[PDB]
Amino acid sequence: KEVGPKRGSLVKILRPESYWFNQVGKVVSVDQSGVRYPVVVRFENQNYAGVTTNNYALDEVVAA
Amino acid sequence: AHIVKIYDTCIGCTQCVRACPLDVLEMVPWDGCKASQMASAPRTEDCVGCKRCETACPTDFLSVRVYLGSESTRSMGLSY
Amino acid sequence: AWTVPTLNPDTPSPIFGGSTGGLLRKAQTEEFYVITWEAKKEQIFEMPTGGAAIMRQGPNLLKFGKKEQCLALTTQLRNKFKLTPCFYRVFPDGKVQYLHPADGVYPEKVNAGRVGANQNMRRIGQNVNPIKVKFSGRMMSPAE
Amino acid sequence: KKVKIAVDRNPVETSFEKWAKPGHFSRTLSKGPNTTTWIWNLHADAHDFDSHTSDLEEISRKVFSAHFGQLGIIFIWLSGMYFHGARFSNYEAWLSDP
Amino acid sequence: DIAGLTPCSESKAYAKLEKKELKTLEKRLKQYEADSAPAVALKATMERTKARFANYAKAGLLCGNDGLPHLIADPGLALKYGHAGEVFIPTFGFLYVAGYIGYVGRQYLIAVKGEAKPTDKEIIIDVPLATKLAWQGAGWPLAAVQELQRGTLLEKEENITVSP
Amino acid sequence: MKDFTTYLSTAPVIATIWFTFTAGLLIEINRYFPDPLVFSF
Ligand code: CLA
Ligand code: CLA
Ligand SMILES: CC1=C(/C=C/C(C)=C/C=C/C(C)=C\C=C\C=C(C)\C=C\C=C(C)\C=C\C2=C(C)CCCC2(C)C)C(C)(C)CCC1
Ligand code: SF4
Ligand code: SF4
Repeated sequence: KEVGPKRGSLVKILRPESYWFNQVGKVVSVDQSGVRYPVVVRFENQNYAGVTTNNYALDEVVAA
Repeated sequence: AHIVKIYDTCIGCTQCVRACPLDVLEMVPWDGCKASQMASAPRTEDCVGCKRCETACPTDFLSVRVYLGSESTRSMGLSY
Repeated sequence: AWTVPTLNPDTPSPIFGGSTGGLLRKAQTEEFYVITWEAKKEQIFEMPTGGAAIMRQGPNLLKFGKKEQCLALTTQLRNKFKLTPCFYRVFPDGKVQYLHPADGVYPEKVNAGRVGANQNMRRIGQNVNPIKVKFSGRMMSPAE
Repeated sequence: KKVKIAVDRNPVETSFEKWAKPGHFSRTLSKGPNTTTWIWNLHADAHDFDSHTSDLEEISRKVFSAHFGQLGIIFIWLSGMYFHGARFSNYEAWLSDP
Repeated sequence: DIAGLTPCSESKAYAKLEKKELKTLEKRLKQYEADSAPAVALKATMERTKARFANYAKAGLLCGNDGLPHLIADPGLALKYGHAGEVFIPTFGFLYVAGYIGYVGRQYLIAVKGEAKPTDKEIIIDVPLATKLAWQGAGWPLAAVQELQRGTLLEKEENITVSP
Repeated sequence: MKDFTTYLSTAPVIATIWFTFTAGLLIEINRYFPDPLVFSF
């Protein structure tokens, strides 16, 4: 089926080395292929490089 | 000889290769991304470690990564 | 089709009256790196060792003492002027080594046949702790 | 006459609309803050007129009217010292016994 | 006389230093006519000075070996001996105003996050909103301790960490 | 002049109005209350 959350849901990042750990953002798209890190999340909190988006895996990512 | 090791969080946007002022980095096929490419460092003998690669990686907690090792006459950037 | 071009030193230099920022005694002992390109028209580029040299039509041969001094020359020869250079590495025993388009294609674009060295099939946040890599002969990063 | 007066009539509308949007001079600043480095880069890049635009005419008009701003502040500064020389001083008494 | 001290109305180096200052003002006063504003100013300085010594002795401030008003910052030695106005009254007169500025600035930040882009309204302060929270925050300890009882003051472990 | 009142509502302009408010309030109090070292009645 369509793995990952829906197209524009809110989400919580659980990657402990990411800059947005324990922090809430919006999924923008989930790539439906054998990519290791499909889930693309956009934030309002920009990082130290000014990059507001990142790819995450299916398991580092929890709803609400 | 500096230690440059990159990781699977690469997305293959090849901004590290274009930013490398010493041709340390090049782009190898790899299926774990949409752009079908992942970097590689076959020329870490020539690296100075100026870290222009990881100023340019977009991914959070940078995919390319430079470890400052033991410095030869090419790593210290010497014309002499 | 492409493989490993050689060099003749017969090819003319750019017209440059010489700077004090050029080679040093390292060129006579360790190594010095020569750079070639094919210019369409006569125009004026900047030397990475300070100043300005004019390129002439056909091949152009120039020599430096660092690798960044050659690649910071091709960076303004490829982006500004859309030329295709390549620089080599000359040792004082006459040996020469081909460096920058090392498989023909420039390293920003995939060649599909170059080998992926120095990679980790794991995430940077999944390194081991330094207590595990302690007493590894020499001092050693946990990313190995 | 190669040496001649040459101006342009009304290049910029006199309007407070751009005072509402700080960082309007630069592309990198006009999208608002997300970081306290925005408000330091606002004051750092403020008079870097060569970095706002590429047009040398637009740079030149900016440094020509900014010089009236520096001269206009010097004329306030001089007029302060004559005023503080007038109403709060002893210049009347100083001339008799200097 | 609490900790080797003495009342400033009772010590003499205090009164000696008062007479030291008024001596310096009067020998400065002597250079001017009695109508002149450089002498009107100095006699107004003295009447601010002499009332200042009268008011410090009125409050029962403690002098010591140097004849200066020493403060007692301990309740139980200020409540017992009548000196809560030195420290113990302004330690709550401050902490009313301090947490007031904290609470108004808190409520302005909480009530700006539910917007389009809240970073714009930290440059451009919503003055009809900010003054509205400024006036109505005057009972902030009455509002904070009610927020303290819920669990809405402290955000939970949604907070950001590195490697616990 | 709505855009002009946005400028009056920026961060440094409200800072330089409110600091003239708060200093100017404490200046007038320290005029009409000369030298308050201790809280009297
Ligand atoms: C943190 C250190 C510290 C501390 C504790 C003090 C403490 C004090 N200083 Mg000092 N000072 C300091 C640092 C400090 N200072 C520094 C760093 C400097 C150098 C800049 C000075 C320079 C200085 C000078 C030059 C003087 C003092 C004075 C004073 C006294 C304050 C008198 C006063 O203004 O009462 C203020 C009284 C109030 C009642 C203020 C309360 C505010 C309002 C009224 C309450 C709100 C009411 C209402 C609800 C609001 C209305 C708004 C409306 C919209 C509703 C007090 C002992 C003065 C003094 O007398 O010395 C002893 C004095 O002359 N200080
Ligand atoms: C004719 C005088 C003049 C003029 C027109 C300029 C013009 C310029 N300079 Mg320049 N400069 C000057 C003299 C001048 N400079 C002098 C005398 C020095 C040596 C000190 C420099 C050193 C200098 C450097 C190092 C740089 C510039 C830069 C710039 C550009 C942008 C400046 C800007 O936006 O800052 C806006 C204004 C400020 C941020 C204010 C700075 C705050 C100052 C440092 C605090 C001091 C104020 C006061 C003296 C202290 C008391 C205040 C009180 C409240 C405590 C602009 C082209 C910059 C540039 O081109 O970037 C690429 C840059 O990096 N200049
Ligand atoms: C009596 C006195 C004293 C003593 C004191 C003491 C001893 C104290 C203790 C204290 C303590 C032991 C404390 C603790 C604390 C804790 C905590 C934890 C806190 C917290 C706080 C908070 C949390 C707040 C918050 C807020 C709000 C809510 C409002 C405002 C703003 C803000 C946000 C900040 C002395 C002599 C010195 C002086 C005088 C007075
Ligand atoms: S790191 Fe950033 S730049 Fe280097 S390859 Fe991976 S993605 Fe492209
Ligand atoms: S380390 Fe310095 S040289 Fe080696 S790649 Fe990164 S940037 Fe280029």
